[PDB]
Amino acid sequence: QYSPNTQQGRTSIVHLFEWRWVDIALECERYLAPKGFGGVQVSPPNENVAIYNPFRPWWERYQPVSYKLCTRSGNEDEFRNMVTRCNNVGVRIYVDAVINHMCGNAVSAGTSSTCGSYFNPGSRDFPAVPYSGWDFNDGKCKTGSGDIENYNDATQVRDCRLTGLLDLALEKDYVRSKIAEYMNHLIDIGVAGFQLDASKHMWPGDIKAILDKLHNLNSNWFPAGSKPFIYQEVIDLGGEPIKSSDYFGNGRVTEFKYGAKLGTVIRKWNGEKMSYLKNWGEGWGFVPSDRALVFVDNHDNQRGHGAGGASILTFWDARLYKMAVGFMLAHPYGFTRVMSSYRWPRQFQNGNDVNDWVGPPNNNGVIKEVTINPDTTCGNDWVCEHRWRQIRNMVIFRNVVDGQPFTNWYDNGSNQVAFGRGNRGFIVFNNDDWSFSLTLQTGLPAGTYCDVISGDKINGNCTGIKIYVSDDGKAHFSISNSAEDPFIAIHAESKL
Ligand SMILES: *[C@@H]1O[C@H](CO)[C@@H](O)[C@H](O)[C@H]1NC(C)=O
Ligand SMILES: [Ca+2]
Repeated sequence: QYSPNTQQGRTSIVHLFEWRWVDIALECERYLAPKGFGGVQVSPPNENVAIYNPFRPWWERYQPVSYKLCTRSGNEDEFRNMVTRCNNVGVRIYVDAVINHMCGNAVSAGTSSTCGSYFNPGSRDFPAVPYSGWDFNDGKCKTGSGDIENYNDATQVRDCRLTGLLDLALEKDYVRSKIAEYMNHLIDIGVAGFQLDASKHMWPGDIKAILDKLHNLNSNWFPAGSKPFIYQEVIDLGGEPIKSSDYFGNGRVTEFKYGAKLGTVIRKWNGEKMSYLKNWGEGWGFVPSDRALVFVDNHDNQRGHGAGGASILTFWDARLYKMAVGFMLAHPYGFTRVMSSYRWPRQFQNGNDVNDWVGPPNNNGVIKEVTINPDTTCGNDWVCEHRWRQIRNMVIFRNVVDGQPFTNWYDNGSNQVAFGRGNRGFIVFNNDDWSFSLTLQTGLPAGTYCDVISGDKINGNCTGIKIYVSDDGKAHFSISNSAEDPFIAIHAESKL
């Protein structure tokens, strides 16, 4: 459960938030594979509730109605097609598994679902699964409202409804089998792993029982005995009775402290500085690197919908975001997940965005296709951060330095730091309000290297900044606090 099952050489996965299966299949062949991406995290592929008030919000996909591969992203055929095409090109697929609950208890009964399946939240009836009142822990929850009221009580956090969402009785073998049946269907189709959504709201023991019912990966693409990659979405910022270490026996865990702290440091909040990132990782109280799934932002907290708060950096903070993602991709800690979003009409009223529910670009509810512009960027409101030169090139940077140790650290006691990865890579950052100009030891072989942030290595030449490393590995770096991108990165594969 701890290995991503990515092809040797690929070290990152990208979350193609709300993308259609057909668009992802194309992206796998035309960009992800050639650019060295390891895999893709997809939005929940199972039938969810269709909400028209607000109009088709992004969170409607977190309210399951059944386990039918029928959503706004596509049907089972298109989904199968996407997994096959991506797998055939070396790009894995990871599914966001929503197994802690079903839809809201206050949702209207009827056929307002993405595939027409009938459901009755009030009577706890989900015939398409099927599930009934006996499969929920309404009689197990001990709070007066039936919802989670206090997170200081690990019990109610697991047996009660998360903001009204009907809570599945995961201790029952029947429920465990129905969920495994859904996950095994996906595994036999070709998916390499899963993201267990709302894992904090499930008992580590119940998760284990389910995982024990899962098949090995499809022997047509993976070696015999391959187990699905598992990363549990646990929001643990400390101070709670529930700890993400309690889930180590099931697989990896999402480290939400990673993005939150990285945001405050890059933003220079609370007097924090980049020079403090010297012992970044476990030294900061994070989970062990071999159990961590890291990211700068996620679909939740990028819209103030998740842990991290106002410190979280997103595509809206383009300049600082690129630097944050760059540091993450260059640093050896954990397995990295890159975010890919869409734009929405942010509208802050009282310091709050009242349009944080807006779903993906669409035409009367039908998700718009991902169009590629002549400059490789995207249109139709898709941000496509994974296509940004600075991010795409750093994804490759991580692949090239995979396995290399962290060394040659340098910092000016403020916000000007630099470090390398063995003898395969070097990166420099300038987040101070003044220019940076100094000769640093890169530990790199002599030669001329192309800066992969400002440019590219094309046809035995660089389109951006060029760095000259001497015989003793020293090189001069010059970064003005006015540069579009305040950081420079070079590696073995960007050498001329
Ligand atoms: C690099 O570009 C210049 C023209 O700008 C040209 O003289 C040179 O041959 C190019 N080098 C290679 C290896 O193509
Ligand atoms: Ca629960």
